[PDB]
Parts: sequence; C-alpha cells; structure tokens
Amino acid sequence: PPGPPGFPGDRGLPGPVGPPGPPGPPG
Amino acid sequence: PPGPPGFPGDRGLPGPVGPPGPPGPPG
Amino acid sequence: PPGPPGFPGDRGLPGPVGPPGPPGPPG
Repeated sequence: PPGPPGFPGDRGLPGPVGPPGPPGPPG
Repeated sequence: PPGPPGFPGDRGLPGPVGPPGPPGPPG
Repeated sequence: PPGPPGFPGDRGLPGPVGPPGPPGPPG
C-alpha cells in the first residue's frame, strides 16, 4: 500500500530589511 | 506494510521586503 | 510506493522596517 503524505515544509526566510526612509521635515 | 512517508515539503518562499524607513529627523 | 509530497512551507514574514531617512532640508 502507498505510504502517508510527507511532512509539511518549514516556513520561508523573512524578507530583507526595508530601504532607508525619505528626508525629514525642513528645519 | 505500507510504503514510506512522502518526501518532506519544500521550505516556503522568502518573505517580501520590509517597509521603507520612516522619515528622517527635522533639518 | 512512498506517499505524496508534504504540503509546502508557508511564505516567510515581511522584513523589518528600513533605517530612518536622513535629516530634512536646512529650510
């Protein structure tokens, strides 16, 4: 008889860090 | 006897890029 | 026969927030 389903996979890697933000308000 | 368990699932796909940084400090 | 493949892993989490932007214009 056929075996049972394989074990579910691991969660993926986290995404990369986001890019830098934009310039702040004028002084 | 039944066959072996199936092959393990693949790791999930990488997550999306993180959000852009917040605005900088005042000038 | 071996069982079917395992369910694929769930997608990774979004990355953390990017660095703060630079200081704003001198104004």
